[PDB]
Amino acid sequence: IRVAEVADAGVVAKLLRDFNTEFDTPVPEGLEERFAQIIAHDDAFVLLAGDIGFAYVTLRPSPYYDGPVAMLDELYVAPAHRNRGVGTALLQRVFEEIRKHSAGELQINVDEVDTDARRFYERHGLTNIEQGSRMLLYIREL
Amino acid sequence: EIRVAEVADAGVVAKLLRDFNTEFDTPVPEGLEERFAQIIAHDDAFVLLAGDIGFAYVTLRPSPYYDGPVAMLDELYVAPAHRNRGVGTALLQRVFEEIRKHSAGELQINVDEVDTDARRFYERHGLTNIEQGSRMLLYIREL
Ligand SMILES: CC(C)(COP(=O)(O)OP(=O)(O)OC[C@H]1O[C@@H](n2cnc3c(N)ncnc32)[C@H](O)[C@@H]1OP(=O)(O)O)[C@@H](O)C(=O)NCCC(=O)NCCS
Ligand SMILES: CC(C)(COP(=O)(O)OP(=O)(O)OC[C@H]1O[C@@H](n2cnc3c(N)ncnc32)[C@H](O)[C@@H]1OP(=O)(O)O)[C@@H](O)C(=O)NCCC(=O)NCCS
Ligand SMILES: NC[C@H]1O[C@H](O[C@H]2[C@H](O)[C@@H](O[C@H]3O[C@H](CO)[C@@H](O)[C@H](N)[C@H]3O)[C@H](N)C[C@@H]2N)[C@H](N)C[C@@H]1O
Repeated sequence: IRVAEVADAGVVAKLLRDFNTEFDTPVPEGLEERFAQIIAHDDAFVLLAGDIGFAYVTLRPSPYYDGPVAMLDELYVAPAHRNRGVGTALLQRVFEEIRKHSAGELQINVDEVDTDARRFYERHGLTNIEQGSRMLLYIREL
Repeated sequence: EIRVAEVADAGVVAKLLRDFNTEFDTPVPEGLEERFAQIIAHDDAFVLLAGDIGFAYVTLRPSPYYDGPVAMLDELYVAPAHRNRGVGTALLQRVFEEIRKHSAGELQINVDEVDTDARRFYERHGLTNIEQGSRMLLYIREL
């Protein structure tokens, strides 16, 4: 696993394209050019497991912590390479990398029906319960 | 009325967040004012203030899905004695207005399932918990 460089924007864009296609979710135009800009800056990073898996992490400020709040905005391993520990290794490296940023928390948006992903996340120390209540994510696309 | 907070307003914002956390029996971390002063001054974030009775804290972060950022309404609060009079609605409308200046492609809000009044508020104002026929859950690990 490596932190992506700007030179990796093309492979990151390919993997997100494959991800969204697999899940019948639209593929934005211009992914490679945006990833090249995003990777060049310090409020986000991408981890690559060779060319077959990736984690996209954003950082944003919080008044609760000197460091940022981290969000795992995308986690994906190519279908032929799943169930071999790649995703586990990616997530562990997420924690290691955000720790270098003194991140106070990791947050992940997860669809409720994705029970296999939820089992993976809960196995690795993420929780959806806060004081007996589930935490919900509400959005408005603009 | 509602204004974008300046660095000098950090103390007002910290007070409101303290009151917010005190209302819901949540620990109030130290250094709130000093951190809000830095966040307001330097970071990709902003605070909206309704007088000194309410605020919205919004962060902006990168997205490959569009040119602009994805916005997160990380805190929204109206003092108890001033609720149910449209202040919260006014703050949220101004949130949409300000993030539109940043060409934000999406607004996201984390809401506890048991906060039914807050959920009805967000749902009444164009936010949805449903994506592809499924609820969206927020998973965390505190570090
Ligand atoms: C979820 C995912 C990143 C995990 O990576 P991985 O390399 O397959 O995971 P690991 O080998 O380290 O651990 C296996 C766990 O991953 C989960 N998993 C495996 N395949 C999965 C799949 N198609 N979809 C969802 N979860 C899967 C399971 O929980 C599995 O645990 P199990 O042994 O109890 O069945 C990967 O499977 C994937 O990309 N799935 C589809 C996209 C997705 O769900 N991303 C989650 C972001 S919200
Ligand atoms: C949620 C909140 C920001 C809305 O501000 P507001 O000025 O009361 O809202 P408005 O007057 O514009 O609209 C009224 C709606 O606000 C909601 N509301 C009122 N009091 C509320 C309360 N204690 N908690 C949650 N929502 C409340 C209700 O949905 C109400 O609609 P209703 O008349 O059908 O019951 C404010 O009530 C509040 O600070 N609540 C406690 C903190 C909170 O829950 N924040 C939500 C972030 S997840
Ligand atoms: N079912 C798995 C999904 O994983 C990823 O979404 C990741 C997105 O972060 C989550 O979606 C959120 O993030 C994306 C991108 O910002 C927005 O398009 C979307 N409206 C917003 O809800 C999303 N709800 C879960 C996942 N963590 C894939 N991009 C799509 C795939 O369907």
